[PDB]
Amino acid sequence: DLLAHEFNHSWNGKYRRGADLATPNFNVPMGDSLLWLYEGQTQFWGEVMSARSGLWTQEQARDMLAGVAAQYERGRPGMAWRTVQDTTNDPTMSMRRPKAYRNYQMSEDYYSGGQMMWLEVDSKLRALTNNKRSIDDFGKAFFGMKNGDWDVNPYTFDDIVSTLNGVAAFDWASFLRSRMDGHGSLIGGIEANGWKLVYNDEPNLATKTDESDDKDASLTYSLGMSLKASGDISDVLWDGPAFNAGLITGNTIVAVNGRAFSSDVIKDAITAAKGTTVPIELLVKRLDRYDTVRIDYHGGLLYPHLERIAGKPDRLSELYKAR
Amino acid sequence: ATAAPQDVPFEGTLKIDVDATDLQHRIFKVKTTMPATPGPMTLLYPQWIPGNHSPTGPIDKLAGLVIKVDGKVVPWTRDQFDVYAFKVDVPQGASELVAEFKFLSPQASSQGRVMMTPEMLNLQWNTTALYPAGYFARNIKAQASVTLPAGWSYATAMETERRVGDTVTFKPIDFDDLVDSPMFAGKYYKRVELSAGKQPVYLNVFADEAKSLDAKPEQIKAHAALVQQMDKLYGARHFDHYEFLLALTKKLGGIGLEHHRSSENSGAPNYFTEWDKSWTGRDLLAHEFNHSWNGKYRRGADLATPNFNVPMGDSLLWLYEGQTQFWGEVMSARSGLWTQEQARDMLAGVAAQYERGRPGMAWRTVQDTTNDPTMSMRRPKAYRNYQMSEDYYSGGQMMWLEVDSKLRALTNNKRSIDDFGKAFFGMKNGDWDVNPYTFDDIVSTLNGVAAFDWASFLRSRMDGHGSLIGGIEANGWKLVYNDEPNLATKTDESDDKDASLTYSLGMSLKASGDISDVLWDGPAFNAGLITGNTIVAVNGRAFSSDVIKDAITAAKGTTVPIELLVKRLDRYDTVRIDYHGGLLYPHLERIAGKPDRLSELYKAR
Ligand code: NA
Ligand code: NA
Ligand SMILES: [Zn+2]
Ligand SMILES: [Zn+2]
Repeated sequence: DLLAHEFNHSWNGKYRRGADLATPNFNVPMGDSLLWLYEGQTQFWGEVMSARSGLWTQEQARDMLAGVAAQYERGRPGMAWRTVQDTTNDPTMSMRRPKAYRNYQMSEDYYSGGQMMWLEVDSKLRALTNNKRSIDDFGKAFFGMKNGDWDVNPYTFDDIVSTLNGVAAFDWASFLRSRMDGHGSLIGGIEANGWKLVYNDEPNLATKTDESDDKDASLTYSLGMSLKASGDISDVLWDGPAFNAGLITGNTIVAVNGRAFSSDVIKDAITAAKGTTVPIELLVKRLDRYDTVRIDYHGGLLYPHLERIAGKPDRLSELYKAR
Repeated sequence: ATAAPQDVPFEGTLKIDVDATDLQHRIFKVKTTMPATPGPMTLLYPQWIPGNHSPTGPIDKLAGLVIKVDGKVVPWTRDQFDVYAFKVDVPQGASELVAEFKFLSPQASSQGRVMMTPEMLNLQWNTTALYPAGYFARNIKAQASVTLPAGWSYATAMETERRVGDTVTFKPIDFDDLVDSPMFAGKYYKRVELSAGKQPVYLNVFADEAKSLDAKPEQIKAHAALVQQMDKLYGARHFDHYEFLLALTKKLGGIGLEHHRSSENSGAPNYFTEWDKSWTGRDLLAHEFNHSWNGKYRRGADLATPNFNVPMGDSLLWLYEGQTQFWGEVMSARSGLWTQEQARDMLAGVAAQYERGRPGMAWRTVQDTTNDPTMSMRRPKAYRNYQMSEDYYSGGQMMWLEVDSKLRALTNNKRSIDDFGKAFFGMKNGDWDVNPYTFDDIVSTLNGVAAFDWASFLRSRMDGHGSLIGGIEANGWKLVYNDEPNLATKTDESDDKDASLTYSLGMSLKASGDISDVLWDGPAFNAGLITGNTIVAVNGRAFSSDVIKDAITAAKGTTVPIELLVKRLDRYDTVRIDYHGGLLYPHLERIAGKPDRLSELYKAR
């Protein structure tokens, strides 16, 4: 999706840019307040255009989308105190330097969190117009002027609202602020467009590809952590089971129920603990000390997928379909 | 299935020509030439090698064998019931047989000890020889030659006839003495005189790097003192000259092999340059030198076989190796190769090995361990402490210490084991032909020093299951254990940060935590631990030698078991060891009331 993503920026980001971002030279500070359009909708179009162009299969794009939806339904506990709007300050705050909890500190969520909101914007435009308008109409109206022009054409927040209102009348200012300044769910566009985010033990296509050769283990929605093949913990979900055992990134899972760690071993132990009352025993190395923790997790392996809601119209497939 | 060797004359000379230039492949190319007698002929590759007491002949490393009679190839047939025997048919009217082959020396330690390096090589003529069946080996006149890597020096007890370029031709010699006359060769060589006179002794040092050859005067003196101290003991030398062969190396395979007029010895590159760190192995040259008397000159009758392809009887190895192990350590102290404190702590370690480190003594005798060379071939065994392993060495050493103490008690300290050595090995100065003995000869010579039922004494120790360390207390000392480290153990575990815990937790460990040895019926054994398991943590803390030792001390006198996190194959478990005795290392302490005969024994004469 990279080339689709970067290409879309020629319209969204380069040609049209937030007025506080379009600075007069390279040595005055940049205002990032509208990055949830610049990068957020480009993240959205990058994945949609990957499916429309055939760079991704339709199944690949849908599993990609399921991972994003799960990230904000369960993988971002930092939503409770921080808004997506505040993450537009992350480039200057963090400069992508290592942080302990991307899931709790949050990290440039104007990308994927913005993508979810633009998916909901598409679903709302369809609902307001009986599917006669969609986010495609916003794209043409907001970026389709002045063919050949590649000088910056700045915009403000009110311009976004006005263009959205021109596609379909609605209090878009309140809608945008409620998602971007709020702490609530961002994934409403999934169900509105006819699908549902579910979790089961079948691996997500994206996660499966990203953990095949290295034999890593992404267990975000089960044990609340990710591990390298060595057993080194690479990420811990805030308030998750691994977190509640005091585990941090850099600790090592040495053994699972007494058996030397492997990705298959810890996954099999999670499956074996599903529905039982026998805790999973993890032998842990913390710096130069070893201890055993008992984790009472019995939900089994949980990987995100999208499933159809049979009665509802399938607007999502229309959105991801080639034009 | 090979006809017995006969004490009949062998007509002619067996010529053995070796090309030792292929250092890269580590190949010795060989040409053996002999008179060809018409009719069936059987050629033998040496199988039982003197000094190894076992069939160590590397038959599967003999390759490329082609046999020609007067230039014509003759097919050979190996005896399927004697794989060291090659049979050919020699036509009528033939004159000369030539066998050509290659000895493919070890390319890694897994094939045996390495014999060739870019800087040095070790030529053992039994690996590069074929000889006719049916003859006593001593009746076969032989003449050897070797082509060396360009410009290399060499050393051997065998007299040189001529060196032409890099081809050294040696003077004719009996075939059994040829096998007994190994050669070291290398580019970094130093020859040091240890004793002048009519039966001179020299030390030949080869090294990986020339800097290792810088032996200091006081260090050479200790080696010269070894020769003088052996003169005091035996009063005779069983050689016309003696050539120590010493390789200071990390590349050549380790070796300690005795011969009549030489010995093959290996040491670390810091044998001289770090004299204070390399002391634990310095009894080697004293050990091998003593064998020139005890083992080479005098040998058990069942061990002195007529050729290299009939089995050897090892029944009397507790004199061959046992008393040599004894004199090796005693002479190290007498000569100054070891300090008296180092020799005393070495002896304490041996005594503890048989007081507490050999539970296998409950079922097996030291006499039975004389079969270990052929049973085990020094291959890995799980419990050297319970299966036992060649205890005719150190167990024999303790008996000879008790023999010494008994000789003193019987004679009011006027006689000691020194008198046995002179009486049993000191005859016929200059003779280096084998002078065999039997068990009755040992008893008779001991009885000549001091009358006693030595037959019962020897049999009760070597066929018994009781204590072997009685000579310690009889000679005025007592074996004790405390938390003070043994000098040998400390030196042999330092730098690597290893951990010898035989007398506390009953196990030894590498710095990694891998268990390297487990004492039968000890605390680690009783937790189900075996060699190859890994101690991962101690009381929850990542393993180190210091960590486990501090935990042993912390567990002393308490009832809180030591918690060891253990890796067994792919499984982790925690064991609790209820050991509360603390760290225990063996030492010798004086018995105030008794005379100190031990210091007399270890004192220079
Ligand atoms: Na421009
Ligand atoms: Na001889
Ligand atoms: Zn971008
Ligand atoms: Zn020996």
